[PDB]
Amino acid sequence: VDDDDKMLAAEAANRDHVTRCVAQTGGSPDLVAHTAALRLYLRVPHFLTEWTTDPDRRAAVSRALALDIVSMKLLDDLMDDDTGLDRVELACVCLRLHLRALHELESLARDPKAVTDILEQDAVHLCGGQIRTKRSRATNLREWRAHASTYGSTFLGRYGALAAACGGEGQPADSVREFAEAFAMTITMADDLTDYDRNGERDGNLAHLMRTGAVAGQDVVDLLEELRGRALAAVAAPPGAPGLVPVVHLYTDDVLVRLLPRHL
Amino acid sequence: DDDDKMLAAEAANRDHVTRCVAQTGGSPDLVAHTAALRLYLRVPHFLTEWTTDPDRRAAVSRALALDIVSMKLLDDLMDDDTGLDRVELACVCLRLHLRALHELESLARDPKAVTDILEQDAVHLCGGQIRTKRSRATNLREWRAHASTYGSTFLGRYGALAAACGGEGQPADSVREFAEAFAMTITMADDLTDYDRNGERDGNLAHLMRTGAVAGQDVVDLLEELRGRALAAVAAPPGAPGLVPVVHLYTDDVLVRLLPRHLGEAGAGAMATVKFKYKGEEKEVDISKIKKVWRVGKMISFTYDEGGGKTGRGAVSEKDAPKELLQMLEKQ
Ligand SMILES: CCCCCCCCCCO[C@@H]1O[C@H](CO)[C@@H](O[C@H]2O[C@H](CO)[C@@H](O)[C@H](O)[C@H]2O)[C@H](O)[C@H]1O
Ligand SMILES: CCCCCCCCCCO[C@@H]1O[C@H](CO)[C@@H](O[C@H]2O[C@H](CO)[C@@H](O)[C@H](O)[C@H]2O)[C@H](O)[C@H]1O
Ligand SMILES: CCCCCCCCCCO[C@@H]1O[C@H](CO)[C@@H](O[C@H]2O[C@H](CO)[C@@H](O)[C@H](O)[C@H]2O)[C@H](O)[C@H]1O
Ligand SMILES: CCCCCCCCCCO[C@@H]1O[C@H](CO)[C@@H](O[C@H]2O[C@H](CO)[C@@H](O)[C@H](O)[C@H]2O)[C@H](O)[C@H]1O
Repeated sequence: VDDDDKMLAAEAANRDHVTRCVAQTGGSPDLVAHTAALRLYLRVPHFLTEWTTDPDRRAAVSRALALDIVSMKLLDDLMDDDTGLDRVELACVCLRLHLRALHELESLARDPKAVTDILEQDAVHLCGGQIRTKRSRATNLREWRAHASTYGSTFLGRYGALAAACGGEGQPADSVREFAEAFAMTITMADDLTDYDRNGERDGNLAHLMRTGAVAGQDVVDLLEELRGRALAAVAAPPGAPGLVPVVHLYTDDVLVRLLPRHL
Repeated sequence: DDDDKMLAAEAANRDHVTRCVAQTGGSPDLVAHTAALRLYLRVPHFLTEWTTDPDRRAAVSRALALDIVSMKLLDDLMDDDTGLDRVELACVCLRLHLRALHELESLARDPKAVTDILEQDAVHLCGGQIRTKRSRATNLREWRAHASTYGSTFLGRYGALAAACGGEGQPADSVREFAEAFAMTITMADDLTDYDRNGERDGNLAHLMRTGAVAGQDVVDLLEELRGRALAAVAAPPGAPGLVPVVHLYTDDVLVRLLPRHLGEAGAGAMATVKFKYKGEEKEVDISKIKKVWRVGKMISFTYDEGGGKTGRGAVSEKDAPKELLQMLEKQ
């Protein structure tokens, strides 16, 4: 019925698609549960596919994306080697999800070629940015936003792009992406402001900068409002994706109301 | 000159790969690490041998390299023993891979060709790598099975892609039957080549053999079976004749260089023997029991070792002489 019902049912669809795949490739119970806990990553393909009208195609695209996004997160876990999962399972499963994603994605694009074009377009900016990020810590909001604009904006924006290519009409590609890129920074900040109490982890960068006073409350607030506005702007372009308006709001207020206080 | 094309191809592939790794933030370490993947940068050359256009062959050969290197980089990441930076490893892996997909698809006979191929058996490859790295094989049957995934399977996909992007006249299944045959030969070579690095202690097949759990003659047989298989696939019309010496070169390298390091005294096992009929009796003598041997026309005359000091004697037609006794002739 309501929209929260579709999101919830999409998340489930995607989680199940992902796990069937993880298990039928040899991944273990640990790994299958690991991937099933990737809550927001399994839900975001839903948002990126809001412009897609056919529900059949929407579902298909939605999960092909969940597959690749899960894959990239597995790789990120592989490089950091801190989750306690088996590196072999991690590398092998990761690769297998990605290959299924390409395949399913290309089976849905107008032009199969569009998928690799997109993934290539800024592969250097993303992988290059992922290294530099992990290399040096940022020391102010400006460095933070730049660092974040890669493992966040660039990373999620490619999927907005793919989502627009595997969806057909009723799709304004630039805007879908503009949306993915703003929403990403928002959730990135949140993830950077949440600490979940795991081994040798400590405090999110941005969180740290906030506590050292090196980054000000109002500026983080400013930023959040900039991203909110930018997201709303993108779901308004024709033909809009009105459904994302409450979503934009939900996650943005969430950081404002819930998370920020812990640091101010 | 085909050894000249080869060398030139490997340098080209090598530069393509180090431009990428460096342009993406890979450090000197890593750039140096990818430059050292010899066979991996050279093998794309053999896969494109059926390619008639030199520009296309070039492009496919170097794009195949990006991916193959990218795959080995991921394997180095799962093992975490290179001492290289995990991040850079991961990042660079993905960048090459993406470039690889883009390049291969720009040359493909069909837009779904590349992902069709990478997908066909992603499970067989991936689930297999996990099986392999989990249980050590414990006889040849097991060794051949494991090997046939990170080896035959892994490469065959590239053989298949090579044909998908090699313009016209590519006998697909053969290009690929070659990749899989040849891959296993090379995998045996790597399991028996000892590089003496951080835990790169003793190849499973090398171990197995030292443990006598695997029979030299059985390992010679397989090489021979693999050789035949590769030669046949290179013969299918329109054939890739130039790969024939390539096949022999690698197969023989294992037979002649690597095998001995692990068998030792005798490779075959069927210890050579001579059969004759001295003094009414039927006799057989080990070629290791032989002392002296000479030729008198088309007969072979010789002496051997019997009960302690006691000397034995015999003469056989050179047509009845084991290849191993005749070698003593042209040695004596
Ligand atoms: C989507 C594109 C944008 C990228 C930005 C990141 C988006 C996700 C925001 C928060 O993500 C969470 O990160 C946690 C920490 O990294 C994970 O919990 C981790 O720590 C918890 C600690 O309680 C454990 O329970 C979990 O098993 C373990 O996965 C959790 O799975 C994941 O949902
Ligand atoms: C080769 C590219 C492969 C794709 C990589 C991106 C895929 C999407 C995963 C994003 O996951 C987030 O990645 C951040 C960085 O990886 C982590 O932040 C952690 O690390 C950041 C940079 O190292 C710091 O800014 C944060 O404070 C710290 O919490 C964060 O927890 C994690 O949930
Ligand atoms: C290809 C189809 C079938 C797949 C199986 C792969 C076939 C194996 C061929 C030989 O592999 C060699 O193994 C070495 C292992 O040591 C590599 O050096 C690696 O290790 C060296 C130390 O031993 C370092 O100096 C190098 O940087 C590092 O690349 C070397 O370059 C590589 O050619
Ligand atoms: C998800 C799949 C993606 C990666 C696909 C692999 C791409 C090419 C990798 C092949 O490289 C070889 O891999 C073997 C196995 O990884 C290694 O053997 C080592 O490990 C084997 C199994 O763990 C044993 O059979 C051998 O004895 C031992 O030398 C070998 O040295 C290494 O050069």
